[PDB]
Amino acid sequence: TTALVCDNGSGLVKAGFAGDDAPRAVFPSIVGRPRHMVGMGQKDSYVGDEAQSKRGILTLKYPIEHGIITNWDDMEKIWHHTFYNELRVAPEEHPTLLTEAPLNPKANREKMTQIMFETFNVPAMYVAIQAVLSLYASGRTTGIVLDSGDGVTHNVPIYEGYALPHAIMRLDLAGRDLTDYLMKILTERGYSFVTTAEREIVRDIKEKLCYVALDFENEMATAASSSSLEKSYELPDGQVITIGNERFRCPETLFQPSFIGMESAGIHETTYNSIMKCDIDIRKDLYANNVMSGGTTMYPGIADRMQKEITALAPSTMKIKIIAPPERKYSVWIGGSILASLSTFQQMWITKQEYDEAGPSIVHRKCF
Amino acid sequence: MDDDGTGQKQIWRIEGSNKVPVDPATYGQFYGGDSYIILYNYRHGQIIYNWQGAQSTQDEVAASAILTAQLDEELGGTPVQSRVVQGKEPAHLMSLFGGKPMIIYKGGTSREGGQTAPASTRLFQVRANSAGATRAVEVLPKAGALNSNDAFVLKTPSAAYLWVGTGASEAEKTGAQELLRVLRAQPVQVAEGSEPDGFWEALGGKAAYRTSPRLKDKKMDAHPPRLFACSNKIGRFVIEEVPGELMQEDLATDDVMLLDTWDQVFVWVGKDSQEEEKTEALTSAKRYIETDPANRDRRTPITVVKQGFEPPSFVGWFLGWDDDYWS
Ligand SMILES: Nc1ncnc2c1ncn2[C@@H]1O[C@H](COP(=O)(O)OP(=O)(O)OP(=O)(O)O)[C@@H](O)[C@H]1O
Ligand SMILES: [Ca+2]
Ligand SMILES: [Ca+2]
Ligand SMILES: [Ca+2]
Ligand SMILES: [Ca+2]
Ligand SMILES: [Ca+2]
Repeated sequence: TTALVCDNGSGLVKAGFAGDDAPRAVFPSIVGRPRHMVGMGQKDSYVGDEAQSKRGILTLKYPIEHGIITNWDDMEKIWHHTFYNELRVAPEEHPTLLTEAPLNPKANREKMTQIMFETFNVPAMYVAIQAVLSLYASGRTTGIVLDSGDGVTHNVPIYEGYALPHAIMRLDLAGRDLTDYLMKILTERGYSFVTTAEREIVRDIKEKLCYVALDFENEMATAASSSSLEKSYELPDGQVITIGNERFRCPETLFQPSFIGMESAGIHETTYNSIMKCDIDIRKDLYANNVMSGGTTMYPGIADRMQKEITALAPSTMKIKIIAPPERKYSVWIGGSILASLSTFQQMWITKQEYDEAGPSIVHRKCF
Repeated sequence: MDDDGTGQKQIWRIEGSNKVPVDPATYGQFYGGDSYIILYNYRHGQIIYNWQGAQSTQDEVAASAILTAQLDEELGGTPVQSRVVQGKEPAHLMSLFGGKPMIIYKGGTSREGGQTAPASTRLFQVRANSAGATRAVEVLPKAGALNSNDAFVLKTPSAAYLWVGTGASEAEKTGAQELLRVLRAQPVQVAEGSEPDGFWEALGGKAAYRTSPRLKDKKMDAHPPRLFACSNKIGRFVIEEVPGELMQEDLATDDVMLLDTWDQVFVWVGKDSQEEEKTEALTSAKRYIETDPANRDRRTPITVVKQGFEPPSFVGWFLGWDDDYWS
């Protein structure tokens, strides 16, 4: 009896079976729908890859905004498609592990648990805290995690396997944001990216040529003095555009949210702020165990930069360490897979019997 | 807290998808290719050590970390967790064996291949540090693996020996024997520089090993060798001393290392390092000296070694090397 593992991201759905080293299926957390005849058997809803490749007859919607589920009906579309189309299993036959965001509201956990039991008739289920999974994935149970993905960035202090809620930090600036911003600057550059179809082009330019400068001002200078920083990117029509300083200005946003109109501080300040919210005792451990996770932490150079900045906020002595797993696009999923493969989970599950007696509430006492 | 180690302890060993108990009579020994969990009750709370062997896979390590937490939970979460990676065991965890050495075999249960088979003929590098803490790490049975500064054990169902290097200290002498008993056979106590023709045969090759006037000095326990990490990754040059026992892992492929064996200083350049890093390392190596406690022997040679091409006088300072490691 194999268990299913599901990491519902704001922009990506990573799903697979417990035990496997990687998601079997990764696809956009998007559900499309006619923008108002077509053929016959007119589909009220298309999802994921398929809702992207098209887009012309739609709206394209996002059940999860900033880590939280907000469009439940559409979310169910995501869970069904996950279950019946990508993984190709029947939910009643497998225990299911779902992931959630750090401060997910007690109301959401319930809905989630209710849906999984009343709508998919699952045998058992469980919900884990994303960042914590990524920490396990690295073999730690203490340390502060940086989880920046497509819709949010989190600073999540973990001590002995438990997140410290008073110390968590949520920053609604991440993947998508940086992409869109890259379109703005490139457009100001002279090239023109505005169309949604072009949004995806830019996304690839973002994942392939952007980087974080060690010293933004110097880089700015160098980019303006020579052309050593410039890169050529061939568009689909064959036209070759050159992106220069915008290579680092894009993710520079992380450290200076000021660049996209946000009031918030930078990911290095929030980390410091967070660490300082925790007992003075475990702060050393925290600084030595900065574990990065999420697609937006993949920019070449962010690790070192992150080290620089915190080194200047932390006390003169503190040893700073930034762990940056290569596999970090899937920490959450990996850890979840491993956690659900452990024989000890069997007992940790929320069985349907239990759900029938106690109801949704049970998730608060059973998971935590 | 901190006591003897004489206390009651429970040791597990994350095998496949379960933490399976470890024969109490072998507590001391560990498989460097697996991850363990150990519950120890002081002599006055408790503490759990999550020991992650150097060659254990993520699935194990990940598993071992989760079970450490789940155990902590199960016991009301009063015990203290403590993650220790191979080679960096704390003084205390190191004492959980009445004074016996901590033995570390090659392999372990790669669950989808099970427990690996011992050997056919094997060798151990038995080293100890300032505080007597001793380790017996299994290494390939090759001549080129010996180190004039330690004691080794060569078990070879055909025969078996207890080679003792010039600079080998008592602690390593002792723990060298303990390892022999532990798994079975009587030596042929042989010292370095006066060894039988059939010891060289167990290793099947010739010799020419890890040695140097410093390695052969049994007074090293005065100015122990030190490893420094020199990186400019943050925008300024900084040097950090490398705590714990010098291991091949400790060498930052990313930067430039300083291995100061007092009578000499190796500047180890990481493959992906930076020229500016090497330069400043040298500038510093040359300045660590001169600021010399005049205890600082004349004009110490500074030597430069590139990643993958380190000489025996360098590698003999790392607890168990691995020609194939960065490849
Ligand atoms: N090499 C790369 N560089 C920069 N960003 C990347 C790279 N690869 C992926 N990303 C970004 O990661 C984001 C998706 O990864 P992730 O799995 O973290 O999304 P998510 O989990 O849905 O986001 P969140 O957890 O915020 O809800 C996308 O915005 C994508 O651009
Ligand atoms: Ca996520
Ligand atoms: Ca505890
Ligand atoms: Ca193993
Ligand atoms: Ca020695
Ligand atoms: Ca470097």
